[PDB]
Amino acid sequence: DTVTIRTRKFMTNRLLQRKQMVIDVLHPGKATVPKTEIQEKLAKMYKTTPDVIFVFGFRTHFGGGKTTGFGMIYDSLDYAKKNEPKHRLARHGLYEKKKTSRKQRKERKNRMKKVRGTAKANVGAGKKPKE
Amino acid sequence: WVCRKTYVTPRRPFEKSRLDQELKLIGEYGLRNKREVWRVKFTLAKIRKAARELLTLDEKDPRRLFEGNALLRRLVRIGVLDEGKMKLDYILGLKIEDFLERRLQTQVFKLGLAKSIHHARVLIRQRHIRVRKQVVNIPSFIVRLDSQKHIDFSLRSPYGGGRPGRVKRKNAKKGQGGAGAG
Amino acid sequence: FPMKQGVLTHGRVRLLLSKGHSCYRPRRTGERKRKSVRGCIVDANLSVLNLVIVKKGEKDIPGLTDTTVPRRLGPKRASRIRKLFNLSKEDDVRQYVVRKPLNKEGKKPRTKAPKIQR
Amino acid sequence: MARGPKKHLKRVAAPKHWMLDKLTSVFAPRPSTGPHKLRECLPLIIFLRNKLKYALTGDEVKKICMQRFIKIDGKVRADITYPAGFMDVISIDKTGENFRLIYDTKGRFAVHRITPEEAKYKLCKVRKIFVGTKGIPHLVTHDARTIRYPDPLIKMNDTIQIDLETGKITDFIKFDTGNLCMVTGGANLGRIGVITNRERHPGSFDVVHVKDANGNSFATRLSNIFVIGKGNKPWISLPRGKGIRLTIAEERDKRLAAKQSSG
Amino acid sequence: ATIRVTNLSEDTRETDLQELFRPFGSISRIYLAKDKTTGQSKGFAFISFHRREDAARAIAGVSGFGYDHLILNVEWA
Amino acid sequence: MRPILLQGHERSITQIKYNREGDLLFTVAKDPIVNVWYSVNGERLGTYMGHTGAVWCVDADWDTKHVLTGSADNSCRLWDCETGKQLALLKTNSAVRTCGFDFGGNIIMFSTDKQMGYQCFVSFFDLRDPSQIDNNEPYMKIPCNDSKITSAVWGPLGECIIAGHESGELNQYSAKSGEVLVNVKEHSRQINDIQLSREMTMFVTASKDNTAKLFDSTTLEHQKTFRTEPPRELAALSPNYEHVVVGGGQEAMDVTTTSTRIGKFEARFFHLAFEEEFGRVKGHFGPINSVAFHPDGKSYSSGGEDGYVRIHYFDPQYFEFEFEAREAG
Amino acid sequence: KKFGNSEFDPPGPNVATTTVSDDVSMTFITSKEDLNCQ
RNA sequence: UACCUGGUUGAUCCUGCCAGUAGCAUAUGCUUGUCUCAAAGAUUAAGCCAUGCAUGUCUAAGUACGCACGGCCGGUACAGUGAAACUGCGAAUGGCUCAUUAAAUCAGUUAUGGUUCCUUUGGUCGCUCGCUCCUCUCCUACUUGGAUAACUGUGGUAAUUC
RNA sequence: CCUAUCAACUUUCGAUGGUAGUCGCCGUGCCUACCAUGGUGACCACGGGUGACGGGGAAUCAGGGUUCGAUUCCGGAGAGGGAGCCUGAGAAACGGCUACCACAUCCAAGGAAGGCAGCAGGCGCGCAAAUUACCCACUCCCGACCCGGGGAGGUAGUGACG
Repeated sequence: DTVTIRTRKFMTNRLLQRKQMVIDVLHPGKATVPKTEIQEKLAKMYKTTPDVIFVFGFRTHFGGGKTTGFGMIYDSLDYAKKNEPKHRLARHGLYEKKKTSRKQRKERKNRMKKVRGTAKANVGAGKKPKE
Repeated sequence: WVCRKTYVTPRRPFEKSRLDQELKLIGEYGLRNKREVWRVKFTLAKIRKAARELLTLDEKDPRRLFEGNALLRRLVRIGVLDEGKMKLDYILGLKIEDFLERRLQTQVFKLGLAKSIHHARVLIRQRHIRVRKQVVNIPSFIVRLDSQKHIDFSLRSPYGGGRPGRVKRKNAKKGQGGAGAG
Repeated sequence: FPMKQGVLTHGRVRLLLSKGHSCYRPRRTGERKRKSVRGCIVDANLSVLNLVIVKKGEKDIPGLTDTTVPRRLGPKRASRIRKLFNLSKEDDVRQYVVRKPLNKEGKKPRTKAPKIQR
Repeated sequence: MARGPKKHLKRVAAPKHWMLDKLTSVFAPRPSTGPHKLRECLPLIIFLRNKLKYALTGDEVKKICMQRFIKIDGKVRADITYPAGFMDVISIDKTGENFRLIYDTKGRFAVHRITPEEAKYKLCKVRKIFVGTKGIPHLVTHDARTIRYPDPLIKMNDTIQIDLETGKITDFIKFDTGNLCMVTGGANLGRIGVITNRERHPGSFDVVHVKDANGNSFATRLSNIFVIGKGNKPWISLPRGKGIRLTIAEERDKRLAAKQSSG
Repeated sequence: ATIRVTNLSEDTRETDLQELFRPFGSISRIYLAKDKTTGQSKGFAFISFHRREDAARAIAGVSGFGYDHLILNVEWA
Repeated sequence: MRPILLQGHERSITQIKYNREGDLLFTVAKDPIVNVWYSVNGERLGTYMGHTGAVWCVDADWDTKHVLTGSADNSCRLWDCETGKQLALLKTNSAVRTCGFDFGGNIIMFSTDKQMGYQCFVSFFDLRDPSQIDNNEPYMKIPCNDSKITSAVWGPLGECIIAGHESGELNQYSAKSGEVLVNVKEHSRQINDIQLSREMTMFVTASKDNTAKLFDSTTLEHQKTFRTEPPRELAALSPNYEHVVVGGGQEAMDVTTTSTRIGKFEARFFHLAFEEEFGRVKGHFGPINSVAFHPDGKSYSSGGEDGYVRIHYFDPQYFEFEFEAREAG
Repeated sequence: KKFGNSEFDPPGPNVATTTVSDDVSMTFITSKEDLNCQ
C-alpha cells in the first residue's frame, strides 16, 4: 500500500547487460510489501516482465514505514542465467543447488583412493553402509 | 573485535557527600542509576583532557588548529556549548549538568507530552515519539540543535494519531467488555 | 607374498621397492614402500605357480587350446598397420584398419576404429 | 616451518592504499605474479567490483573475466587478480572506456578516465639499459618490458613512450632537469612537481630534491621519484584531490561544501 | 606404566590412595581389587600412571612410607 | 518373512525359550542380565539383573508367572515373572548344563554334569507352589547310562527321558527311577541338542558332525536325515507346518573390525517329510547358537554368536507356499 | 547404563530403536538366499 | 581525579610495616527480563586417542577401442557426450600450537659484485651459419621405433589404500 | 631476563688466522692438508638458571614509570622422540617414506598396517575452557577450471570472559 519504488544509485551496466539499482520503498507504517509484489510492480516500470527481475537484500527500518532493498533487471533471461549466483536463483525458487548432500561425496572420494580403475565397484562400496 | 567501557569507577567507594550529590543529579534529570552519572563523568573528563593538551601545544600549529576547531564544532552541534564563547578555556568550565540538559528526555519534558522527568523517560522507552520520521527508544541520547525542531508524536502510538495497536483497543474493551460485560 | 624377478633364494625378504618394479603399485610421487617379496627360486610353499606354455606338444588340453579367448583392441599407431600390409607412408595407412562393431550401443549399432596418431 | 612460499594473503595485513575494509572479510585478493611488485599493485577485482561495482559476488567476477571484454595494456587478459600498477591502462572494449591508475595525493588509486588517444601509449621510465648477449642492446622498463634495438643515445632515468598496439619504442623523452615527476610511495605519495636538483652521493642511495607546483620543497630517494614526462608538458591529466598536495583543513572544506549540493 | 601396591587396609580405598600418590605425579586411574563376600579391599591394588617417570618415582618413595599405621609395599607390576 | 534385530545383549546368546502362552520371548547370554522381549510386538518387557555370572539357560513355565534359570554359578533360581524380582534361590553343588520343562509343567529337569560336586545324572526338581512362593527342590535323581550326558529332554508324555551323549549315543530311559530301555549309536561327536515334537512321538537332534536327524522316540531309529555342510549347534521342530528349523555353524569369517556387514550365517528350513530345503534366512553375523520356535509357529527366533537375537515375523504368503515337487508328491 | 535396560530409560522403544535399518526382504518361496546374495 | 585512611601508647610527635581502598584477569558463589557485539582446552600432560571428516583437479582444445549412453553419419583415423586410466599441476601452501632456543630466534636498518628460483609478465623460436653441404647422396618428412595402464581373462593372501 | 654461594674461558675430535684443495644453490674452518698461535673477558665474558618464542601490540601510572605479550596480524620454530631419504623450482614433509626408540593396533601367529601441538569428539589432567551439527552461497585458495573440491572459511548451537 502506497509504496513507490525510488531508485537510488542507478547503473546502466552494458557489460553484464542489466539495469542495476537500489530499491527504496516508502510505506505508510509497515515496512515491506512482498518480494514478488516488488518484482511485479517494478516489471511494468521498465517493461521487462517480473521473470527476468531478481530482488534481494531487504531490511526493515525501525518504527516501520520504509524498507531499503536491492534489485536487478536483466534485459533477457539469458543474461540473468549467465551472471547467475546460485543463492540469487535459490532466493525465489526456480533452481537450487546440490542436495546429495556433502558427506556422501566425501565417502565416495575416499572409496576411489583404495583401488585403480573400476569406477562402479567403488560406488557400490560406498553404498552398502548407511550407518 | 574490540570493546570499551563507557563509564568510570572512582577510587573511593563510599564518600557520603558525593553519593548524595550523585543522587540529586539522578533526581533532577530522571536517570536510572549512578552508572548514568558515571557515563557523563567519563566523557567530560576526556573532553577536559583533550582541551588541556591542545592548550599546551604551540599556537598556529596544524594539530592544535584542526582538532581544536573539530572539538568546538562537535560541542556546538549538540548544543552543550555556544559559539559566542568558543575556545579551550571555556570548555574546561563545563560540568555534568550541561550535557544532561541537552538529552532527549529533558527536551521531551520542556515541550511535548511529558509531565515530569519521570514521565518523559517512560514515554521515550515506550516509543511515543519520533524525532523526525524516526522512532527513538533511547532516552540518553543527546539531540542536536535542529533535531529539537522535530520531536513530535509517533504513528505507532495511536493517540496523537496512528494505527490501533492493542492498548487503545484495550481501553475500548473496558467500554465493551468491562462495561459491555463480555 | 608376490614373486618377482631377481629376489633369488627360496627365502622371503623385504626390499625397498620403487616405481617400475613389480610387487609395488604407486600411491604418491616420491613414495617408496618396503614390502615383502618372495624369492625368485621356487621352494614349494607357493599357493600358485604362474606357468606359461611357450611351445605346445601335439595333444590338446581342454580349457586352453580348444577354447579360445580373443581380444578386440587393434593398433592405434599408424605404422604398425602400414608394416602389416607393406603400404607406403606417402599414402598413409589406407583402409585396412581394425574396426570392431559394438552392437546396440545406442538404439543402432556402431562400428569403431581407434583414432590413429602418428 | 615454512617449507615454501605462501599462496594466500589475509586481509588486515594488505597494503592500506588498495582501500580494502578492516575485519569484515578475512582474505584479501592478493596480486598474481607479474611485471610489478605486490605492494604497489592493485588486483583487477578491487578495481572492477569495489570501485566500479560490476559484481556483488566472486562468482560474477570469474564470469566477467571469461567474457574477455577486458584488455590490459592492449593485450587480452582473463586473470581475476591481474597485477596492474602505475600508468597501466585498462581498456573496456564493450563500452569504449579507458581508465588509467595514477595516485591521488590523498594516497588512493584514482579512477581516471582517459581518451583512447592517450591510451595508445604510456610513459615508462627505464630501470636498466642493458648491453645484452652478442652485443645487442636492449632497454628494460620498470614494468619488465624488454625492447630490443632501442634508440642509440639514451641513458638512465629517461622515459620512453611504449605503444600498446604494436609494442616497441615510439620515440622517447630525454631525462633533464625540471622534468615532470610524480613522487610515489613514502610521505610524498602522489605529489606531482618538477625536479630542481638531483643530488648525487657515491655509494648507495642518492636523493633528488623536488619542488612541487605549490612551492613546497622536499627531498626523497631517486627510487621514489618516477619520471612521467617532460617539464611543464603533461601527457595525462591531474587526478582528483588535486594530485599536488592539499591540507587537512582545505580538504575538510571541500568535503562539506560538495556534499548536499549535488543532485 | 602400571605399578602394583600391596598391604592396603579395608579403610584404605581408591579415594585415600588418590591424594597420597599426587606428590609423585598425577595418577591416570586407580583400580582396587574388591570382594564384598569377604572383606572390602582385598589387599592388592593396581595404580596406573600416564607417564613412565611418574610411575617409577612412586614405587621408590611409597615403599617405606607409612599410611594408616602400615608400611605400604609398592613394586613394578 | 521379515526379520528385525533386537539388541540388548553384548555377549553371545546361549539359550532362547518361548513361553507357552506365546507372547514372551526369554533370551539369555553370557551377560549377567537376561532380557525379556515381547514376541508379538517387539517391545522390551524388562531385564533380570542380579546374576553374578553367565547364565547358560533360561526357561519359562506354562502359567507365565515363574521363570527358572540354570546357572554356571552352581545355583538354580526361581524368579517371579510379573515383578522381575527373584523369589527363591537354591544353591546347587554343580552347574546346570541343560534345563527343560515337562509338558505338565509341575516338574522340571536340570542336567547336572559328571564333574563338580554332583555326579552324572539328570536331577528332577519338583515345582511345588504353596502360598505365593513357588519352591523348587529335588526328590529324584535319574542316574545316567554310558558316557556323560550332554543334553536331555522329555520323551513321549513326559514319562521318558531321551538323552544325548558326549560319545554320540541317544539313550532312552524309563523315567521314574531309570535306567536304559534301549540305546542306539548313531553319531560320532557330541550331541548338542535334542528337542521334542508337539505330537510327542518324534524328536530332532543336532550334532557337530554336521548331521541333524528326525528320530523316532520309542524305537530309536533314524526316520529322516538332514545333512548340512556347516555343523549344527541346535535344532528345533517348527509347528504350524511340517518343517524342521535347524541352525548353526562355522563358516568363513575373516575380519573382526566389521561385524554389521559380514551377514552370511543363516538358519535353514528343511521339510520334515521330504528332506528338501525350503529356505535359508541370512541376517546373523556369527554362527547361530540357538533356535527357538513359537508355540503357535507364527514366529521363530534365532540367536547368534554376534550377540543379538533376531525375531522373525512370518506372513500369510510363507505358510501358503511350498516347493512344487513336494506339493506334487 | 549402569545395569540392565530398565534404567535409566524404561523398557520399550526407548531402548529398542535403531539408527540403521535391520529390516530386510526375503522371499516366501525358496529364493531367500539368492535375493540377499545379489 | 596528582588524593590516602585504620593499628605501636598513659597520652604525644616521628621511623615503619601491616590492614583497608580502586584498577584489572581468571577462578568461584549467588541471582538474572529483552536488544546487540564475542573471548573461549594456553596454564595443568607440545599427554594419549575410538569414529567421522579436513585436497583435489578437464577445457571445442594432450591421450577414448567403457560392459557406457545416444546416433544414420561412416571409413581416411572417426563421431555428439563420457565413468575410468595415463599425462601435467596442486599436495611445501592451508590449518594448529609455542615445547625448543638467551645475540640463538626475532625486530628495525643494511647486503648478495657470494648465490638459486617453477610460474606470471616482456623479449629470445628455420641452419648444421654449407664438415670450403654427409644435412642435393645422412633419400623417414606426406612424420621414425616399441611398451604399460585403464580394459579383458585367470588369480593369490587369516588379515593390507596388499 | 636473572645469577659471582658462576672469574677466567676457547682446539686435540678447530679454538682464532694465513695458504691451497675437497665439498655446497652459492660466501665461510663448511671440511681437510700444511703453516702460524691466535680469539674473548670486570664495559660481566665463560658457566648456570628460565611456564625464555620474538615483534606490532595490551593494562595501570599526574608526569616519571611499572607490569604484560601462547592467544584474531607479521616473522621464526615444531608436528610422539631421534636419525636418514625420495619427489619437486621449493619439503629433510607424519591427513609422504624408511630405520630405530618410546607408545598404540589387527593377527588364523606366517605377518600387516599407525601418529588429532588439523576440525569436532573422548579419555587423562586440573580452579579452568563449547557441536561427535549444517554449508561451499559469502570471503578467498587450488586445478586441466566460471562450472569442481575445501573442518581454509562461512553459518547456527554452547557462551553473565568481558
